[PDB]
Amino acid sequence: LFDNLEDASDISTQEEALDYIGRLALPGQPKEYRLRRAEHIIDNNLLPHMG
Repeated sequence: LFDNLEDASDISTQEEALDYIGRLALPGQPKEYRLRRAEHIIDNNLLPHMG
């Protein structure tokens, strides 16, 4: 895991990853909408059988 860590965990800090997600989701500066879109997506798409 040290590998994966070294390639991405070194480049991406915290909470910015969410930005990269809502990023790919919504192309066009929406700060609010980007973050809330990504947040919406994590909860409503990722293993929704878990919550």
